[PDB]
Parts: sequence; C-alpha cells; structure tokens
Amino acid sequence: DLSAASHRIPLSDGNSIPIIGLGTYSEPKSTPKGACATSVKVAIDTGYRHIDGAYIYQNEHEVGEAIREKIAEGKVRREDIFYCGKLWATNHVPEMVRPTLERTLRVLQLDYVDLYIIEVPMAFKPGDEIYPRDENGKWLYHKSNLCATWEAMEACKDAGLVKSLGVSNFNRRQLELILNKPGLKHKPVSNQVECHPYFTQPKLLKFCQQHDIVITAYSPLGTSRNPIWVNVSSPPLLKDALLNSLGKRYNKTAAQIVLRFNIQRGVVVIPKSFNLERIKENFQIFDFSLTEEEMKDIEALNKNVRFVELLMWRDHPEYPFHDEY
Ligand SMILES: NC(=O)c1ccc[n+]([C@@H]2O[C@H](COP(=O)([O-])OP(=O)(O)OC[C@H]3O[C@@H](n4cnc5c(N)ncnc54)[C@H](OP(=O)(O)O)[C@@H]3O)[C@@H](O)[C@H]2O)c1
Repeated sequence: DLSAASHRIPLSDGNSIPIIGLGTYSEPKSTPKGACATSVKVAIDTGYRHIDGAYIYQNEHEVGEAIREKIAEGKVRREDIFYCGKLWATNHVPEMVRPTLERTLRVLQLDYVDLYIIEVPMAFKPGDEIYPRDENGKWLYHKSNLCATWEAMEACKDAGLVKSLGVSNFNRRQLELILNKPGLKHKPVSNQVECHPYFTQPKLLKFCQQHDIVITAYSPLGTSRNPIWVNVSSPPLLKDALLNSLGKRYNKTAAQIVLRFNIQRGVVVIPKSFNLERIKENFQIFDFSLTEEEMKDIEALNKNVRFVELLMWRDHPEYPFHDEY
C-alpha cells in the first residue's frame, strides 16, 4: 500500500497529505543557524515530501530556503511538496488571520501553503510578544472566538493562499464548534495533536475518523524531553521494553517501530530530526509492517499521560486538555 515513493493519503477536500513529514521545531537558543535548512534539504533528498513548520519556530525562512533550493535544482516541483504552517494564539483576531498567513508566505517566499492550521484553540493578547506576560509573570489572554477565526481562515483558502485548512490541539468540543458552524464552507481536514504509543488518542482518533478528519501525530517519538515544557514523568518512549523488543524482530529501532505503528493506522507522523542519520532512519518505515497482534500490543502501551500538557495555560477558557478528549 504505502511506499517510499508513494505514501500520500486523501484529505476530505480532495487534496492529499504525505503520511510522513519532517517536524521542524528546534529550541532557538540551542540550535545552530542553518540547521533547519540543511535538515529540510536532507529530508527531501531522502524522500520526505511533507514538512511541518510554524512562523513562531523562528526558522520558517530556513524552511523556505530549503524548499526553494530543491525546487530550483529540479529535485521536486512545488506541487510535490506539502508544507504545513500554523496560526499562533496572538494572531486569532479575524482581521489578523490573512495578514498572518501572508507574512508566512513572504517568509517562505512561496505563493501558497498546502495546509494552514490554528495552532492552539487559545487566543492570546495580540502584539509583538508570542508569549504575552506582564510584570507579575501573568499570562495576558484574549477572548477566543473560534468560529470567527475559522471564517477568516476560510477566506484565505477562497483567495488561493492555502490548499487545505485544519487545526491543532483541538478537543472534541472545539472540533464540533467548527463542524456545526452555521454556513461552514471548508471543514477542517486535519487535527494535529500529540500522538504516540504512550498517548494513543483512541477516542479523539475515532471522532476525527467519523468526520473524515486526519490526525497528524505531533511529537510522534515522544518529544525531545525538554523539562522546560515537557512532562518528564513518563519514562523515555524510545527506551520502552516492548518497542525495543519489537525493534529487534524487524531489525528496526524503537523510533522506526513507533512511526510505523502510527502510519499503519492512518495517522500522519511528523518526527523532527536535525541529525543526518536520524532523518534517514525515520523515513525507513515502508519496508516492513506490524502484525495485528503487534499493533494491539503497542496500542496497549497507552498511558493517558501527555508529554505536552501546557500547564501554564490551564486557566485559559480554551485550554483543550481538561476534557477527556
Ligand atoms: N502543533 C503543536 O502544538 C506541536 C507541538 C509539538 C510538536 N509539533 C510539531 O511536531 C514535530 C515533532 O515533535 P517534537 O519535535 O516535539 O518531537 P519528536 O519528533 O517526537 O522528537 C524529537 C526528538 O527526538 C530526536 N529524534 C528524532 N529521531 C530520532 C531517532 N530516530 N532516534 C532517537 N532520537 C530521535 C530529536 O533529536 P535530533 O533532532 O537530534 O535527531 C529530538 O530531540 C515538531 O518539530 C513540530 O513540527 C507541533
């Protein structure tokens, strides 16, 4: 079915999405300039045709540089590459949506993005700080209006600036808000959420499948485990006994097992690596398949514990993780 050369899966709007992509978030202060560009180039050389980025990752210009270089040399055409960008919390006022997308297009120096998603359902105070905090370290929120923000997203697709629209970190209630919107023109085609064997998203996945929404698994390898924002209560995913045991069977790493697990169930995976060897490693997931019993045993590792909890924002009205799913 899925192969290195052909692994795009249908989106509900008639477009398609490569089932593996390269994630591109990297801690700004601890990442060498140019590392993102180099990695995107290597990924495309390797066979990746999907890149996940965001303006607030501070390296979207590197992503564009790499994609454009690969198009220029004839490695790919624009239509062969799938780029996903994201609308951050401080940019949710409807009037800001299109100008925010336009900034990202200018930064990439591209005519359109393949997928543009609401990055979190929470709105923060508009301004120059992506993380609005006052003197008392307090977070400066803003009142969310998801349906209104969505209408502004819809207009962006109408203008030809983006092929597909989606969301990220949305729970069932927030999804329904958009799906049940009076006059809905473009339904969300994708919800990007934390997903891996320690947090398998059983209910949210079923709900999304009901509405023909594809799940994209962010932190599909269990995160970089940066204590600053990652919940390190759970042991390292890639050190899991079962995942490693199954790895021996296929002569694959635990990483390869966990990526195969999600793509085999129709979940898009966007592992980040800026390492030459690991970029290649993560892509070698089309030359084996897991048995049904193996799939069952992997799913059974589910802990219902998130590596990405975002506790700082539990008090925002649109915090997505209070609900069961
Ligand atoms: N929408 C959201 O709110 C949201 C949230 C989190 C992440 N994301 C997106 O999802 C992408 C993926 O998630 P993430 O970066 O948090 O985490 P991740 O992809 O689960 O894990 C990345 C960490 O794993 C390492 N790694 C990669 N391949 C490896 C391999 N084969 N073996 C051992 N270690 C490996 C990376 O280091 P090296 O680079 O040194 O290989 C890095 O430290 C992001 O980069 C971003 O594009 C979106």
